[PDB]
Amino acid sequence: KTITGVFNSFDSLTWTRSVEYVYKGPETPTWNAVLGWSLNSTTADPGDTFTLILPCVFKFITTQTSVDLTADGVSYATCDFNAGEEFTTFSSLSCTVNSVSVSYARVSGTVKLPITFNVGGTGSSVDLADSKCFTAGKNTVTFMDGDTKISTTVDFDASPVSPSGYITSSRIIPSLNKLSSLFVVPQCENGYTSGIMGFVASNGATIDCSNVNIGISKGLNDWNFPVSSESFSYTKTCTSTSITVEFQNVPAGYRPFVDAYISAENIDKYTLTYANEYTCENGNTVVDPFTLTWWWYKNSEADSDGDVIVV
Repeated sequence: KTITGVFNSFDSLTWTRSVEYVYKGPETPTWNAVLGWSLNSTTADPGDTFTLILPCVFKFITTQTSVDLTADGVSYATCDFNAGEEFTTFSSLSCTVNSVSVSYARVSGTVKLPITFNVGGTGSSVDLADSKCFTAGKNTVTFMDGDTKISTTVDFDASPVSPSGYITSSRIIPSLNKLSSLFVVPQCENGYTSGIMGFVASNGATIDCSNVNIGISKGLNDWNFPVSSESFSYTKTCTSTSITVEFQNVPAGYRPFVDAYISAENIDKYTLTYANEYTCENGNTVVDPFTLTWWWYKNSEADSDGDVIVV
């Protein structure tokens, strides 16, 4: 049978600082969610199943496939991780009650889930939906076990990057062994005449042309991600080494952007070179190419200018 109500509290949600990760953004590893759970042998049998839904969670920051609900050395249930990634706007746990050698009546404990949230990152439908999950500052984070909600408050820092410049972001998609990578053109408040946007991959990275998004977004959210993806006039060329989009007239209030999946499999880091040209309406063409090295993990540690770490 299916049981509900096993996870019965959301005790704390805290960010663990690494050497390479500096601000407490929603997508920055690692947020740890500590939940309270309990089981009662009169209402749950070994092999009964239960699920926990984690809206707006992109993935679990672990290599393990499962985590156990344990107390005082004993494993009372095992929960498989099912990350949302670019498949769903939520993640979940699928859990089963375990058989045990010593019988128990009622037991309870806590479990810690290492996660990052999805507040956007590409023009995909999942990312555009989750770009509206949270705002900078105080938010309530809720998970659901059957029909019951368990909640805590959190404070998320907004991006320290100014929204009006170019934006770049790279995020690992662990189940695909790929990353997504995003580039948003600098802001032309009164619209664009034309521009060229995109990136060429080098130093171990290739672009997956089957998984690209090109759009204009009506502004960006608090972490500078696209919040919509409307139609516009452009032409594009995508190869395994380069994606380039040349666009014409974009209206005031919109920001053109391009993202694609990147494979960068046996390396600590890869390089993207961004063309970055744009012409604002009644302005002159700006040509401002730049290069970034994206590190899978770092490793340097926490360096600066041109060196950025993936989330």
